[PDB]
Amino acid sequence: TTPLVHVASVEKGRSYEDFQKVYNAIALKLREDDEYDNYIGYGPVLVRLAWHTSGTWDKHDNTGGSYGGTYRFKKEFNDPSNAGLQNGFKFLEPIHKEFPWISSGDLFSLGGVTAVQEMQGPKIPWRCGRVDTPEDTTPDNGRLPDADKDADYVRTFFQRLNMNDREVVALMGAHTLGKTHLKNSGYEGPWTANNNVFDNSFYLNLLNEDWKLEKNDANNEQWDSKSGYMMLPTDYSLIQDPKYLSIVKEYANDQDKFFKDFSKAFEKLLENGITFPKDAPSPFIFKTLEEQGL
Ligand code: HEM
Ligand SMILES: [K+]
Repeated sequence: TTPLVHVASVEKGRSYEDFQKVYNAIALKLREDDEYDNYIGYGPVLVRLAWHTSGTWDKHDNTGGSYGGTYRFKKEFNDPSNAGLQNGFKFLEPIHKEFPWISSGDLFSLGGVTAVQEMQGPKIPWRCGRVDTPEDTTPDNGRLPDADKDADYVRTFFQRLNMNDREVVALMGAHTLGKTHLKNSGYEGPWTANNNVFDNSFYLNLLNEDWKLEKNDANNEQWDSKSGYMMLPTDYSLIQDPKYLSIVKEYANDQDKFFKDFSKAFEKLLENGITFPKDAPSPFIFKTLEEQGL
């Protein structure tokens, strides 16, 4: 099967203003629906949705990826690895209803960008142009990562997404948001206390907390700290591996570096598999509600 080329196609007549309006709608709803998940808000689940819809990509044949917006199809929607993401999708429904012109891929990815920025994270340049593809293009389940593995697994896994050591450690920093839910993944607990604030706390906790390898109620091992935080075996592997450890220490000691590196890696993640024409508009950098005085 010749590997497909997915060329970005700007939604007819749309420009920055249009997308800023969608961003604002998402941001306003994030502010409004703050009760979700014990007052954590929808920010974290939206970031996870953006990552999962993009993370199915395979550099070898360009299958999966954010372009097609295939999460809308049952096969992907029902992927066990996506348990819980239905919440993010339900949140996006009113947004898509108001702006029916935006593609699913653009909406899923924009939701992640909006959530990160609204949660005081770095600005993440974003490009429009993803086009909805048929149900038959939906990637099979099993392309997202397992959490009960080690550094070797993580390193190998991310090579399929064309991510190097630095990009992997930076991307994992997204765990500074939200928490694991036993019912969804078989893991329970937050990585950080301020889990709706995008900062480098994930790295600081990993390095400074006293972790104990314990078993949760789902009979799965996870690292727990007296402070009430947790780390998946894959998160902990970042301090077990010498190469990953140096980068963890770097981000734990440089907030700005983490922000810049995460911004680049997250945009790359959300753009994998997409060919942007030379005449395509430059990446958009949306203003937060706060910057707009809204
Ligand atoms: C080896 C890689 C990774 C593994 C094994 C992993 C695993 C997990 C697991 C098991 C959960 C809990 C889901 C639940 O129970 O609701 C989770 C949540 C989450 N992950 Fe990851 N993750 C990985 C990489 C990433 C990356 C690259 C990002 C994004 C840049 C990310 C963002 C999130 C966010 C924001 C949540 C919180 C969701 C919520 O609170 O609802 N993860 N991850
Ligand atoms: K945090």
